[PDB]
Amino acid sequence: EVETFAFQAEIAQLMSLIINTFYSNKEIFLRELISNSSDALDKIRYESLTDPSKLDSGKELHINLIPNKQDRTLTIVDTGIGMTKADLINNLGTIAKSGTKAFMEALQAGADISMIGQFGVGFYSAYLVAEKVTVITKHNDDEQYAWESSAGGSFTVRTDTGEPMGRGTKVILHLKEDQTEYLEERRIKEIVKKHSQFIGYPITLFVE
Ligand SMILES: Cc1ccc(Sc2cc(C(=O)N3Cc4ccccc4C3)ccc2O)cc1C
Repeated sequence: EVETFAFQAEIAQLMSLIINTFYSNKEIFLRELISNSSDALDKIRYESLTDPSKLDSGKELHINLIPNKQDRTLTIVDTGIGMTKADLINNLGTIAKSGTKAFMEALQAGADISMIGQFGVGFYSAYLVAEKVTVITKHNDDEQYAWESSAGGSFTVRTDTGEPMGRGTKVILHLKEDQTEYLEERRIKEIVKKHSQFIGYPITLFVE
């Protein structure tokens, strides 16, 4: 059973701006998603210090980048704390509202789209390169969920019956047809070294 939700108006406006504005420096999406993975990994590691059983769902803390040219997907997998249903359908949108308004106002003051992560809404930079984003996520003591959106003001959430993840988040970027450079080994490596050089978890770039 699939539930369909409306983005809050401010977040829909942000996604439209990301999709419609001319902006050539699209590669920043990868830094923003890796940063989110790193923050999620930080949090499970921190919480496991007072409750070690939180690592029963998996002790390894890492980030994997997986291109698939046949499916035209770039997938980013981490074993961080994951997201609850409440995060997905209600609570993260509430935090995104204030960040979006601030980011909007910064853009009119002369800020650049690459600063999106300073306003806590860097995830939506995925829409610089993806026509559809599918997010599989598993938080301890909650179900595995699949979040999905092709923008247009709505997203879906369902309980996911695919391959169990144990714990963490998997962001599946269905790339636009003119954005397949982000499937190339040399290009991904270039971007990670330039923008994500000091991330404190092993990042593995899969090849095909
Ligand atoms: C709603 C939403 C928000 C971010 C993303 S992208 C995204 C989210 C996560 C995740 O599970 N997090 C992020 C974070 C930072 C701090 C603390 C805890 C947690 C949990 C990890 C990697 C990502 O690339 C996707 C969606 C669907």
